[PDB]
Amino acid sequence: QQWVLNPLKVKPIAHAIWDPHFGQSAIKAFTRGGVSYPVNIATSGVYHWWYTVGMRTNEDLYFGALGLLVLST
Amino acid sequence: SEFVKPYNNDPFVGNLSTPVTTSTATKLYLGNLPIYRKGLSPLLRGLEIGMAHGYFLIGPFYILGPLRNSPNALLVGLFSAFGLILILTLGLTIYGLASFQGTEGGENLESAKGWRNFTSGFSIGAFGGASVAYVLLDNISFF
Amino acid sequence: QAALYTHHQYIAGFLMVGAFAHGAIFFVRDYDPEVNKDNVLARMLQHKEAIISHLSWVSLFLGFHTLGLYIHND
Amino acid sequence: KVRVIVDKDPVATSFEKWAQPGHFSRTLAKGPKTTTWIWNLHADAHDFDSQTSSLEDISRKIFSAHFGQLAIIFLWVSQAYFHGARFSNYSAWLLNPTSIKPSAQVVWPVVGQEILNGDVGGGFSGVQITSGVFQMWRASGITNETELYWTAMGGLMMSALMVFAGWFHYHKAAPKLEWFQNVESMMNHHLAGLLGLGCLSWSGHQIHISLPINKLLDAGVAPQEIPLPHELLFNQDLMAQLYPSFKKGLLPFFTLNWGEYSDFLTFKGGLNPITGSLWLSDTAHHHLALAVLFIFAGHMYRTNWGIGHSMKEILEAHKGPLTGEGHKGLYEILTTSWHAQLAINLAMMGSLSIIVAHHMYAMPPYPYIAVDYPTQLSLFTHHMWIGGFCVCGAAAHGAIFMVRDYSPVQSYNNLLDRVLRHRDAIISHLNWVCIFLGTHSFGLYIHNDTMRALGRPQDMFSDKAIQLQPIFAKWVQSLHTLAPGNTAPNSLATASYAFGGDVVAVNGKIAMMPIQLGTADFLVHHIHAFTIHVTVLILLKGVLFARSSRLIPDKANLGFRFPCDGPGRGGTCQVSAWDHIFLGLFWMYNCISVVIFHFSWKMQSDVWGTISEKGKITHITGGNFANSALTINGWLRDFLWSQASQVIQSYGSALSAYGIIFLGAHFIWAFSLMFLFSGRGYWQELIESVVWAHNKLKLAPAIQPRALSITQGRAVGLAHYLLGGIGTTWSFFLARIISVG
Amino acid sequence: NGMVGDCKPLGYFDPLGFSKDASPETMAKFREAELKHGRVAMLACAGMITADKFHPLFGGKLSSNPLLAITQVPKLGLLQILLFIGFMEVFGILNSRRPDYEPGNFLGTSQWETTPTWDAYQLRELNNGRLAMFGAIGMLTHAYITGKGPLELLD
Amino acid sequence: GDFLVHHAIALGLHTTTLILVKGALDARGSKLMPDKKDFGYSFPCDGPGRGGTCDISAWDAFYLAMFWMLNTISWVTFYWHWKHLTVWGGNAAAFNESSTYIMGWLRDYLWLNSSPLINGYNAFGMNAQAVWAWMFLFGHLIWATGFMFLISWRGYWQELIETLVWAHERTPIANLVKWRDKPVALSIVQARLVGLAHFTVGFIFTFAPFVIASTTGKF
Ligand code: CLA
Ligand code: CLA
Ligand code: KC2
Ligand SMILES: CC1=C(C#C/C(C)=C/C=C/C(C)=C/C=C/C=C(C)/C=C/C=C(C)/C=C/[C@@]23O[C@]2(C)C[C@@H](O)CC3(C)C)C(C)(C)C[C@H](O)C1
Ligand SMILES: CC1=C(/C=C/C(C)=C/C=C/C(C)=C/C=C/C=C(C)/C=C/C=C(C)/C=C/C2=C(C)CCCC2(C)C)C(C)(C)CCC1
Ligand SMILES: CC1=C(/C=C/C(C)=C/C=C/C(C)=C/C=C/C=C(C)/C=C/C=C(C)/C=C/C2=C(C)CCCC2(C)C)C(C)(C)CCC1
Repeated sequence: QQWVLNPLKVKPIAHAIWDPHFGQSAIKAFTRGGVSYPVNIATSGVYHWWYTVGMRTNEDLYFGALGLLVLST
Repeated sequence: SEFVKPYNNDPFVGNLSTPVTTSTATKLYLGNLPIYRKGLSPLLRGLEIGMAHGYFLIGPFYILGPLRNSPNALLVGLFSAFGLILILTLGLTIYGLASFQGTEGGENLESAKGWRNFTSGFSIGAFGGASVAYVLLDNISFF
Repeated sequence: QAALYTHHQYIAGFLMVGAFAHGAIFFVRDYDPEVNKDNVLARMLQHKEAIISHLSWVSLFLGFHTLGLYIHND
Repeated sequence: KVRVIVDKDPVATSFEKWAQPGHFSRTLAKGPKTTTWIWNLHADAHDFDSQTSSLEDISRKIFSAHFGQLAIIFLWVSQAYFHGARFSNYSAWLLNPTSIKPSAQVVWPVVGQEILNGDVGGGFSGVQITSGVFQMWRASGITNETELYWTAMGGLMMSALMVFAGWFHYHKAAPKLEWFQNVESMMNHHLAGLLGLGCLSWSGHQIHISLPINKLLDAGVAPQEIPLPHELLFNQDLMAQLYPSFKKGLLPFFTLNWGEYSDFLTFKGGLNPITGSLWLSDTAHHHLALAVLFIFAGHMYRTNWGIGHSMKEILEAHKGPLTGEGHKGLYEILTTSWHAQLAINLAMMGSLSIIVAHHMYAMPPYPYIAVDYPTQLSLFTHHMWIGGFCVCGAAAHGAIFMVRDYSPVQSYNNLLDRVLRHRDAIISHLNWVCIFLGTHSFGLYIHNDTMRALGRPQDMFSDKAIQLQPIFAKWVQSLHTLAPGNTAPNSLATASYAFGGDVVAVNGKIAMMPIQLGTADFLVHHIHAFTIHVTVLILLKGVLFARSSRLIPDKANLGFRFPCDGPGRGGTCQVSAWDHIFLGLFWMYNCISVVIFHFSWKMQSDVWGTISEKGKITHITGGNFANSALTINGWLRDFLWSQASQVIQSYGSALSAYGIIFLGAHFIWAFSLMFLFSGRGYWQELIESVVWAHNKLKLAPAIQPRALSITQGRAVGLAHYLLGGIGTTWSFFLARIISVG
Repeated sequence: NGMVGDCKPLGYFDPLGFSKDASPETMAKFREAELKHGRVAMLACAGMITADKFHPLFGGKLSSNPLLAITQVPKLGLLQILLFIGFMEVFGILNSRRPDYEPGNFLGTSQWETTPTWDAYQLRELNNGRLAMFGAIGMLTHAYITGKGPLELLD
Repeated sequence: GDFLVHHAIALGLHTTTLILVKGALDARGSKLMPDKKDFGYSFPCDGPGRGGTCDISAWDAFYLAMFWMLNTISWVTFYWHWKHLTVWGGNAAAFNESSTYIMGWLRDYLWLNSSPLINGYNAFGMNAQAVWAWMFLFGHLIWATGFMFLISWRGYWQELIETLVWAHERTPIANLVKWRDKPVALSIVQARLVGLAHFTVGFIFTFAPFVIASTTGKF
């Protein structure tokens, strides 16, 4: 949602990092992308793809995930 | 002289009767270790081995662990020892399952019932040894 | 852009190698010369020596000259 | 008795067997039927024992081959001296050693290569050298170019004499096996006669020609005004003026008042402050003492007269309870087999080359060589590589002895038999040592990388998070630092300033400095030990399991080098001791590469640099080793990436040749991987397709082309791999050190 | 008889005849005690000699006096030394209980083909043990009298 | 530079096709082994007879051509990445000048753009690219470990495993713990497979980091 407003500046986030091996320095460094937790900056273009395709809110992405889960089922 | 002769007077077995292999010191210590001691049941073999390994397993986690320079260093070390012991007893159980598939003799480490008794002894002994080492390390100022 | 280009080029290379490997498996496992008597596919095996020798020639020429020009520039 | 006994005119002199190419071997003498014949002609060229059964003939061939090699080496010493005489700036460097870059090679202007004649000072354009020959000649006392020219002519004369000797001792008067097997007299003459008299003669040369010339040069006398060596040799008044003890003559020598010669025979130690190198009086005393030691040692073994030792009896007397018969049979083994002697000698030669590398940098023996940073790095690295290669040759020839010249009738229940009877225990325990050592030494680096990437410097194996201090090395360094007073009272300084003491510096650049040892040194030293242990594992397993193994009970029957014993037993690939050497050469290559990388980074960061008038010590890289050598990322960044700048940015400059060789060695290293990974079957089928293409045109050769043999493909891959890697390191080190130092 | 303790300077040395009219059990006990004393005294003499001038452990400043150093050692170290020695001594007792048992042979030499070389080296062990037995008592006595270590007393 | 690198790409494609087409066409048989179809697709060899028959099965043709696939795709991706880094940074006269020689690739592409990656973590601290640096070194390590299986072959490791089996069976205590499957060295085709696996995973890890981190650090 934040990336949609400012696509050219906000860096897309892939997923949160869950790692007990991270130090405080790594925690501060990986805390990026306008969020309060460590994250990985997406480099797959999925943000651009979905924004072009017509996704604008997290709810649309969640419903797409639900439907794909049902499809796999 | 000749301190290296065939093993059990068999030149064609792949071994040598060196002082290290066949000295009275080596025979005494090995035969008296719990895994070889005569008369010990599999439960007691596992028990002695478990306490033995559990007492020392806490130490590396306590001093070299991530939270060594933290007020809960010894607690984290004990928890790490418990986790490692859980992995080790899981390894023991799967080893028994894989090796001693069809067995009914019991009272023998090479049988399913004996190895299960040995694993139970190891598990309880190692948990108790980790806790005992925790208790001693809390009160090490006594000595 | 760079991640996507590298990703898809690598997968393209893998797919091409797999296509050729399964062509080889077909030749060694599923090829029937009695069915392909004097076939367009059997003639490939017939002049495989010419094909391999000419692929060797073009590979040799390309490598010799590209490496030589690069070393000349170096 | 020990006597000279030779056969006369054993072999005629004719070019008929020059024309006949493969005459030396029975199979090769038939002529070619495939291109593998051509390769085998080279492969079996110097395998004399496969050619002829007679040990006498093998010994004669080896003796004359040694003569030919000495002729080549004399021609090489001649090239060095002659190039210094003619195509050099040795006089300019002699006048101004610190600023003048030594150069003794000049390219011709043809295709633009003339830029490689870079500015080397002294009004001379040429390729800078890094061999230290200029400093060697300055130590020797050569001050003119006529001396270099005439010693080059003498070297050419000696090379001609050596070619003549090699021809004579095979074609006119060849010795007998009885002559060759006089090992006792050989040892006596090599100790007292070769080493002892060589040291005595060099000590005399130093005392008479090197001390005065070098002392005058250090005082400030220009080379033109220096009295000539022939004048110095007999002018006792001048030598008394320089060293007052000379006016007493040789009476203080013949009488045991040797203390009178204290001025020009010293135990000063340390480094000369002027030249930043070892004291030449110390070196003269050193060589004199060694001459005495070797002459004393060379009177041990028996000869025509009753006195002396028998090495047979000495060996046979050494047998213990755990060793059975002990060293019985080893005298006969080493008297009958040349390969065993070659193995031992190559091992000691390689270890000596490594020890030379370690000693020269810490105790710079030649004047103005310590400040010549390219020279130190080049010599250290070169001798390390030569040492590793010699050690692997030792392993290979030990394996060859095991395959060919071993015999249980001879070596029953001796040390060789007892070693073979528990080779399994030996190799299993060395395997465990290798796993443990590599796991610890490398996993410490990997741990450091992991914690740094996780942003946890407090969890590092650093000097400030979890210290791994080399306490024993520090203790030894402290003992050496305190040695000159307590345990070596007559020494006026430490043997090497690396252990401790003052900072020796000539002009601004630093000659020698104490080398500190911390966590990074601990880690890299254990890495060195791990690499050495794995190399020993591979080579020792190859030597022990050359006869046979649990996989192949009859491995000796197949031979020393053979491709395999088929795809059976799940695969019997590279079972041969030859293939064990082929794999051990990769590992000594890795070992020496890590050793030279450690040397380069440590000396650039902690030793080499500059010191200002106040004492501002500024190192080349800035002491980054102690804090960056703890991680493989730091090794990749602050050593390879950081120091590759001077190589890659060398285009358009005199080091552009080093840039080209950097690329070319990279190319050859990669080219080697084709042979190393690929196999003869594919290549033979490809050659079949190409042969069809040629036969279609009626030009398929009579000598049918074949893919290279399996052993040959492995050898070619190994050779290209070693050449590419060594050339990459060569160009990188030379470009970096010449640019920065 | 049957032992290897006899030597050249004193021959078969038994003035008071303890071994005379004694059982093999008592003879084996005597030889076990002899070898244990010799070995412990070797360890003691070497320990004093080395620790007098080279004692890096425990801060590198523990007293070079042998009698003061052991008192300075922490209690846990003494307990650990006692535990180690007791763990060797239980195996000594078990070796005594074994059916085959030479007095001081933890190596079990009887199963191997030994010779006069082995006998001579056992004699070497015993003679060095006697010398160390005298040496350790001498060192401790000098430490009590003068308060200096062995090498400092020699200084 | 584009001319020369395109001819290099042609070399890569042609040689990969040569290896693959030869494997496919000679899978049935060859003059060195006319009855290869009886042995099948992936077999170790035919033995040392007839001069040696290494990598003759036409599976080994695939295993050889995989190296060339990696080589040519690496050339393609280096060309793409350097030209696009220069174009994006606005200095195309770096590629147009330096790409004509190979030291330009070694310096103005690899060495120049490797700084933000290898500086992901250093002695003074760490950045968000430390994961890319760690994975860069990780891919290097796997690429290197592949050389072991590719160079060293089964006989050495088989004999070494005989030694280890002896040690495990002969040591006390541990010899009560005994395997069920007899431990053997990896088969020939298995080890070729493992070595190629370590090579490829390595390739992709190293370039992924270098391509994702240098771009981020340069823009
Ligand atoms: C980087 C490349 C590489 C690596 C990792 C190895 C590894 C090894 N080689 Mg070498 N080798 C290499 C290249 C390499 N080689 C090449 C190119 C060749 C061809 C010339 C050879 C040829 C060769 C031979 C012929 C021999 C060796 C030997 C060995 C072993 C040495 C013992 C040791 O230290 O193991 C310890 C392991 C390491 C150092 C790797 C890192 C370990 C750390 C601690 C990571 C631990 C990770 C964790 C516990 C597990 C994974 C976590 C999770 C995913 C589950 C080991 C298996 C010798 C041997 O058998 O030794 C006994 C031996 O005889 N190698
Ligand atoms: C306490 C240690 C000790 C013990 C238990 C023995 C035991 C033995 N010795 Mg003796 N021995 C010792 C110390 C000891 N020795 C020392 C230090 C020397 C060097 C002088 C010798 C020299 C020696 C020789 C040369 C020989 C023996 C032999 C023997 C054996 C047969 C004689 C016998 O019955 O002795 C029994 C011994 C005892 C019961 C110990 C009694 C100790 C008394 C109570 C103390 C006397 C010392 C005095 C108080 C202080 C001395 C001065 C100073 C230290 C204060 C027997 C196994 C003989 C042998 O083995 O023949 C095959 C033999 O040939 N011994
Ligand atoms: C008889 C020989 C002997 C053996 C075979 C042996 C074996 C082992 C092993 C198993 C292989 C372990 C795991 C272990 C561990 C520790 N030993 Mg120890 N040790 C021996 C002798 C002494 C002495 C004389 C002292 C000592 C000490 C310590 C301390 C430090 C604690 C501390 O930091 O306070 C620790 C942790 C010192 C001590 O307790 O100091 C208060 C001390 O003085 N040890 N020790
Ligand atoms: C009686 C008998 C026998 C016996 C015996 C005898 C006499 C055996 C004696 C053994 C002996 C005397 C063994 C000591 C070991 C000491 C160690 C390992 C010290 C560790 C020291 C450690 C780990 C640390 C020291 C520190 O100071 C450091 C470095 C830093 C300081 O900040 C503080 C600490 C504490 C941390 C035989 C001959 C065996 C057999 C026979 O049959 C019967
Ligand atoms: C031989 C030897 C050695 C070794 C040693 C060792 C190895 C030791 C160890 C030791 C140890 C290692 C010890 C231990 C101890 C232990 C303990 C102290 C324990 C305790 C326990 C307990 C108390 C428990 C209990 C319990 C519980 C709590 C619960 C329930 C159950 C039970 C009951 C079990 C050395 C080299 C040194 C030297 C030489 C000789
Ligand atoms: C339209 C157009 C055009 C044209 C184009 C074209 C015409 C193209 C083509 C293309 C092509 C033409 C391509 C191709 C490719 C190929 C490939 C890639 C192949 C592969 C193969 C393989 C892999 C094989 C295999 C096998 C074998 C070996 C055996 C048998 C079986 C099989 C077949 C499976 C142009 C450009 C002018 C312009 C623009 C537009």
